[PDB]
Amino acid sequence: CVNLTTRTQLPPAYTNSFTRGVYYPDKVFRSSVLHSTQDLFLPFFSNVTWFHRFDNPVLPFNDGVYFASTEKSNIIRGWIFGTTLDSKTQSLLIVNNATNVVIKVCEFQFCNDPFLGVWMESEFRVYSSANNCTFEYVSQPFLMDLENFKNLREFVFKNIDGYFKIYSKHTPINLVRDLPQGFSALEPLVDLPIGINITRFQTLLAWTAGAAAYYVGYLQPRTFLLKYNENGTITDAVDCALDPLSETKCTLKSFTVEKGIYQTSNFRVQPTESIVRFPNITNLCPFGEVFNATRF
Amino acid sequence: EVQLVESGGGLVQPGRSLRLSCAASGFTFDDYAMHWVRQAPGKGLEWVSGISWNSDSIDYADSVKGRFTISRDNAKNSLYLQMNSLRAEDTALYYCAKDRGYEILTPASFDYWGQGTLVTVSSAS
Amino acid sequence: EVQLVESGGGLVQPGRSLRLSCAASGFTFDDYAMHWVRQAPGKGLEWVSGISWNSDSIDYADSVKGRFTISRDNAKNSLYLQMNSLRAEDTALYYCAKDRGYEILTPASFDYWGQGTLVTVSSAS
Amino acid sequence: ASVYAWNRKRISNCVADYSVLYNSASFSTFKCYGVSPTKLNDLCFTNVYADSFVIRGDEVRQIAPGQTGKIADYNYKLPDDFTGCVIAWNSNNLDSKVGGNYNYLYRLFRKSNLKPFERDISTEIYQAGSTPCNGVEGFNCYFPLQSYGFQPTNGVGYQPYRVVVLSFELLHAPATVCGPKKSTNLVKNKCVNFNFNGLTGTGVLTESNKKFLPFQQFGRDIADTTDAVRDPQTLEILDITPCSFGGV
Amino acid sequence: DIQMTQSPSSLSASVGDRVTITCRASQSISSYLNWFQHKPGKAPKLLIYGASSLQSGVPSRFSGSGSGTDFTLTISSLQPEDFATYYCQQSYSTPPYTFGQGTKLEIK
Amino acid sequence: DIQMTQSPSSLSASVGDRVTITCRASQSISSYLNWFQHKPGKAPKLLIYGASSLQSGVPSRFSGSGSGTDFTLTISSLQPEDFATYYCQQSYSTPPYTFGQGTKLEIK
Ligand SMILES: *[C@@H]1O[C@H](CO)[C@@H](O[C@@H]2O[C@H](CO)[C@@H](O)[C@H](O)[C@H]2NC(C)=O)[C@H](O)[C@H]1NC(C)=O
Ligand SMILES: *[C@@H]1O[C@H](CO)[C@@H](O[C@@H]2O[C@H](CO)[C@@H](O)[C@H](O)[C@H]2NC(C)=O)[C@H](O)[C@H]1NC(C)=O
Ligand SMILES: *[C@@H]1O[C@H](CO)[C@@H](O)[C@H](O)[C@H]1NC(C)=O
Ligand SMILES: *[C@@H]1O[C@H](CO)[C@@H](O)[C@H](O)[C@H]1NC(C)=O
Ligand SMILES: *[C@@H]1O[C@H](CO)[C@@H](O)[C@H](O)[C@H]1NC(C)=O
Ligand SMILES: *[C@@H]1O[C@H](CO)[C@@H](O)[C@H](O)[C@H]1NC(C)=O
Ligand SMILES: *[C@@H]1O[C@H](CO)[C@@H](O)[C@H](O)[C@H]1NC(C)=O
Repeated sequence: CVNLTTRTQLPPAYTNSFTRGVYYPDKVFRSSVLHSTQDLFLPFFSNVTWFHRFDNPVLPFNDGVYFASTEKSNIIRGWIFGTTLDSKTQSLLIVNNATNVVIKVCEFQFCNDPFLGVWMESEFRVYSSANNCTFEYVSQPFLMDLENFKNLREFVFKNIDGYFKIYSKHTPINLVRDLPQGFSALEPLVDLPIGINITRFQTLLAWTAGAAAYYVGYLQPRTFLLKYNENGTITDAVDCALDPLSETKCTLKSFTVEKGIYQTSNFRVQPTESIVRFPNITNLCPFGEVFNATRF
Repeated sequence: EVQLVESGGGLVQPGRSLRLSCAASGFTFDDYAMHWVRQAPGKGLEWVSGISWNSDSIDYADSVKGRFTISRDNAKNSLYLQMNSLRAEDTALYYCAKDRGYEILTPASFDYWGQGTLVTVSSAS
Repeated sequence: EVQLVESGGGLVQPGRSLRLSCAASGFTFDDYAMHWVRQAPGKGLEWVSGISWNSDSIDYADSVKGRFTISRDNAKNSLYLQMNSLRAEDTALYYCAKDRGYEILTPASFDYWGQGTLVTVSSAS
Repeated sequence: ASVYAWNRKRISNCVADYSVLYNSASFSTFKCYGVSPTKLNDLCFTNVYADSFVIRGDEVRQIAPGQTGKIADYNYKLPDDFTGCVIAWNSNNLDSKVGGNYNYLYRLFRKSNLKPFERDISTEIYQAGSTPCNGVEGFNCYFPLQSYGFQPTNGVGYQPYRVVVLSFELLHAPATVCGPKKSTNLVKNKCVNFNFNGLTGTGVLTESNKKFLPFQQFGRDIADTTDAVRDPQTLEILDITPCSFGGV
Repeated sequence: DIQMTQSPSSLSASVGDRVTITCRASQSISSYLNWFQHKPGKAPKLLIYGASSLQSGVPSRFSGSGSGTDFTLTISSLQPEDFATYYCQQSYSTPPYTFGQGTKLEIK
Repeated sequence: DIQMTQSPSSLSASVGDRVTITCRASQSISSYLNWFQHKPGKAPKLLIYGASSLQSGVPSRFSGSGSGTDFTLTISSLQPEDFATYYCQQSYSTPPYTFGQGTKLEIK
């Protein structure tokens, strides 16, 4: 492909996650209930790394990814996931090109700077080879426009037990250089029945550079308490281990706590290291004398 | 690593007798069985005799019944084979095999062998 | 319902060569093994050769070793048999059998056959 | 496929008929864990996994939950909570060659026991000691893969055996692998015995336009009792209310 | 080596009789025998693969049995389209695919 | 009684080939066969006890198989110190320790 070196080197920034990153954990319908669940969630008020100019380096994939972007001309197209991405390990590719949404699992031959060039979209220099293809999926064709910000796109990617689950949400926004404070639920989009081993990924960007900046967060196993409204839409949630007040809310299974004293949990010191103490005897007893005997 | 050395081979006239010995030193001799295996000059191997760990059960090959008498001495770790009334068809090569078990007629095979000793039955010098 | 049609039969002088073909269209040809079976004019059937699903393992009948060379073409769904150095005892009838498995020497037998093609080795018109 | 490279197939969107498998006498071993084989027709399964390989006759017993051995620990491991069926039958007619069928491999040495339901394909040279192999076979360099010497003259225990294992998983997803059951028209406002994708029970069906369920298949209550379902044939939301009862 | 023999050569029967044909091998083959029906005018067809396993698509009238060294094929009904020559083949020993001699069957 | 036969007598191979030798018995012996490697210059040595059990201290290149009446020994690598005469012995029938005839193996 083509190597781009006109990129200023800057340390990654950070942003407050606030109350972003809550999805529907199952396919059952509940309403007017407070349900306690244990699932991989983005912690509230967490530390979210922020990138930018063209910037798309290799990013780790520990247990899940919260990918959030805000643009006005649909500059971002797709993503690449994998472990080595050099025809040695199984890799994934999602591209929402000008034609439709295409997903491939074939083992490609990736260069070090995959990107698309364009207003008409002409350059296609992401990969060179493709062999041992296993899965392929194409969505219905559609025309996608190439030209503060206006909308937010939030995506959640998790890979559990051979299933690749994707969640998404598009919402209007009046902010320019900040992550909004508020709550919004994320409906599930696609469940891919493909068992890839993912530890690394990289995003696509699209010679003139446009205004594009995205945030990345990470999900970890946390217990949450979720409030369903009359219509079954999640409108509020509580991180069960954020602070003692949230722990009290979990214990009472309610979002309102009255004045008083409550018991929440227990305190226990954890061990540091293991200790083994055995006698100093060293002589192998003869199991062979009783096992390798000619006559019983 | 076990050693099995034989002696007593040579040339005798037909109808004469000769004795063989086979000394074992690399293993425990008091609880294993032993056999004698004959190899013709231009044929395959052939079993001859065998003795148990203690001299209770003794068997002989069909062609050598009533002529050969195998013995055993647990004290000096050696066995013997007295060959009597030799004919012209016993000019073969004799080995001193070791049985894997303790009996004579068992599915267990011959585990360790030894270099053969050459005998000859003819009228010459 | 599978089809196996052969050609190339006729009459040749002794010592001359001729080639056979057998086209298969009623099944998947890329993963099955095939054989060639000879039927004498006044005797029983006799195996001749066989090839694997891919040309790795090839075996020949004892009486035809060093003379016959069987081939295979997975692209056009057809196999061939080049018969070289013919003698007077190869005036028989040749079939194009199909093996049940994928290898050559297996307990699996010949599943589907085809009509034979007649060959003749003699000096005539 | 070989043991170390056992093949796996996805099974979904099925009118699945298990009667032909059970009634057939061609399978020497047919053991199901967690499900009775005779009831397999009625159940509906979310997704079906099929794993196929060929093993030695002595090692068919090792394909079972909580079993230890060379092949269970190093080639194919079954979880202790496995649910599904295991099928095995003799394959001397196809996988035996007089010169030796060496197309099948199995793993001998690996660093540690593998987790259940995972595949290892690497052919790196095993390091049994301290001297590095550096990619060269020799002393202290043993190839982990060994070939079965299948021949028609092998004993009954050394005969090749073809093993196909089917695993069923059930969870909060719309079932897509069902059995051969004819669907009947539904009746509303009457105490009936419904059966929606195997979720049997009883109650009174009622048109519930109040619920929305944009993408949810089923609804439920405080206890493990369903409150609303969607009709698989025509997609609308139906409410379930239990029949009246009381003391006398 | 291995030798394959056919005890019967020519048999006579009617439309409503029962006929049995035996095939004998020199050495044990462990139930690895095959029976073929060779019509004189067309390509021969297989009836029984293995010792006593009947191939799909052929009538159940043909029935085979036997294991070890001696085998036998039995026919129950003798429909009048059952005239042919039958061969028994072994697929177990080093000489590959040895065919026995023919066994002519005529009905009178 | 019992009879013991050797199908091959003299074989030829190279340093990098594969060789199989078969031993056949007159009657069933139930996996009770033994294979010996007899060097022409020293005392013969046992390689395989039982049907397919390999003795300790010998290379794993030698591999045996078979049960019932026919048996076979397979060698995978053919190192150039593997020239000898091989015998198969039965230890199951009334005639004690019957040895088969020799099987010369030369490499060329
Ligand atoms: C773009 O940069 C990459 C490195 O980031 C180049 O890859 C190198 O290719 C040379 C051969 O041309 C190899 O010897 C190096 O080992 C490669 N580097 C790495 C890190 O793998 C690539 O060639 C460059 N492409 C262009 C068009 O300049
Ligand atoms: C006594 O029995 C034990 C039980 O296994 C034998 O231990 C191993 O046996 C294998 C078989 O050949 C050898 O390869 C190992 O080297 C043995 N282990 C050890 C630590 O030596 C043991 O060999 C038997 N005793 C004898 C003399 O054979
Ligand atoms: C994120 O981490 C950096 C360094 O660990 C720290 O300086 C910064 O305050 C953190 N931000 C938040 C919002 O916690
Ligand atoms: C595809 O899979 C085969 C399986 O043996 C492997 O040999 C080959 O290298 C693979 N190709 C690529 C490009 O990974
Ligand atoms: C995934 O890859 C990493 C490194 O490439 C490896 O350590 C891990 O075992 C792999 N896991 C699976 C399930 O393949
Ligand atoms: C629920 O939906 C109704 C319309 O169906 C709407 O009037 C109401 O405001 C909604 N309430 C909530 C909490 O979403
Ligand atoms: C699929 O479901 C619809 C529901 O309206 C029905 O009309 C149609 O007949 C179904 N398809 C088949 C093949 O029966």
